[PDB]
Amino acid sequence: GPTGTGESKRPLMVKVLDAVRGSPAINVAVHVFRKAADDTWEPFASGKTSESGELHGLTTEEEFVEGIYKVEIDTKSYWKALGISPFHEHAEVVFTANDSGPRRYTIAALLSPYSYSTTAVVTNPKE
Amino acid sequence: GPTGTGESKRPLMVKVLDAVRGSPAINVAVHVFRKAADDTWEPFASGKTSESGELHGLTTEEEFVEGIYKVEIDTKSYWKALGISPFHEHAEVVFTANDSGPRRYTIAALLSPYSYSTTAVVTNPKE
Amino acid sequence: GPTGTGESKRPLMVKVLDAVRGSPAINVAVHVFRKAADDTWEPFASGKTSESGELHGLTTEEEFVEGIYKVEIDTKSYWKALGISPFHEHAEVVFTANDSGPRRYTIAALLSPYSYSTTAVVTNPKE
Amino acid sequence: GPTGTGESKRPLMVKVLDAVRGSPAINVAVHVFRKAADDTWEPFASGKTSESGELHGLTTEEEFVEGIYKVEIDTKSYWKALGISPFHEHAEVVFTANDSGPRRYTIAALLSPYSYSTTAVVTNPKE
Repeated sequence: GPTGTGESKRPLMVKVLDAVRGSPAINVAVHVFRKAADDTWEPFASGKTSESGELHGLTTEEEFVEGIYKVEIDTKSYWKALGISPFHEHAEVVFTANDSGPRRYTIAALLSPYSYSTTAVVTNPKE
Repeated sequence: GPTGTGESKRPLMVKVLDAVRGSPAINVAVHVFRKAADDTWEPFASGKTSESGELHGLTTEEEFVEGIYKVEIDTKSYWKALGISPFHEHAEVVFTANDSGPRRYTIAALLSPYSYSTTAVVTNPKE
Repeated sequence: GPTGTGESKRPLMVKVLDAVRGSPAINVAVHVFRKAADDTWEPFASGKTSESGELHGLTTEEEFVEGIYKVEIDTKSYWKALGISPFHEHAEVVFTANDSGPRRYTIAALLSPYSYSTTAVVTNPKE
Repeated sequence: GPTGTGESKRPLMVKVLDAVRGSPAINVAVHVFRKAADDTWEPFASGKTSESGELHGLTTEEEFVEGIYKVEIDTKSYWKALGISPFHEHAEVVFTANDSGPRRYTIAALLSPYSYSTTAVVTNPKE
């Protein structure tokens, strides 16, 4: 599908939710990293959540090879805008990708000033 | 052993945390019922959490027999008393207790106005 | 839209997820109740989760009046099929509806043998 | 007061629960780092949880100065050792500690192979 970047099949979607207001968390920054050979974190994709609190088309399946990826969520800047003070600096989700072939990754995240949970729903797409 | 009622070997404790403030949820009313033989819920025990967000002494080893129980946590009153309007009326935890001998049950509850999780920790008595 | 039942605008959707396998919880029973005048629970809508773990079209906006609704999730039968033993009998979500006009209700639920969280994302639909 | 290192007034405790078995997660390795002045993570403290799923004595009041800290919890090794293959490599909790005087921090973590939540409980010292 899309070359280099884009979403050739949409292999990764990040969905953020606000548990204090019961609404989707809009305009949250999401930075995604891939571990490099030197073993440090190399910038991979990034964006802000839409009106539905989702972020997709961060990457493409040709570009999304097996490796170790890190999803960072600027949760702190998010609360600061609502006048609340958070405890965390941000949230990270570190996972190895496509241990045995690609599939979709939906990284979910539920946020509160002092807590956040994160879940992954890995699904084998079809036609 | 502790007769009548009380907290014999502490077979049942409830613990509530506030995810918005990062503290124990205090003064949360908790009502516990046991499933009667006529499929109705009979009031079993009740209480309010301490400064620590804990509640022990709801029942006793002798009294805590096999059955189906429901811990109802009054999360609404709690949030309302803070100036927030939660989504849920309350949070229930229904389970079969002691089907294979007396166990000790720690019902943990983490609260957000629009979301809540409950985890159960079951342990074997030893002294 | 649809008369009586159906989904005139799709005011309530239940989404269930499996946190042990990282997959949507398929074929889970969901029974929804409305408190009646006598104050007991009157059967309102029901169904089983689709392949995506979602359930919608349970009700219609003309039928979904303000009231107290209860979403019961047969989580126990769900684990029993996977060979695991759960702690809970089921999960309930009790909430008052449309305090000030309708909007969509997505009741979410994340399940584990011994824990489950539930969140509501209430959104004002548009055109 | 407790010099060198230890657990002065217990300014930092980590607690891990297993959502699959309903017990405390035991033998979970935990590494704690402090953000160095050169933006790097310096190893601050480390440990493994007890039968109770707890870890105290990681640091001390004197040593636990203002700064940015990251509690890394090795959730992978834990699940792998059970015959499961988790989704995350580990779980991190990054936060600014003691920006307004010494507080006591209870980092709580609830684990599922495909999901995890972390709640923070901050309290004021009193004796």
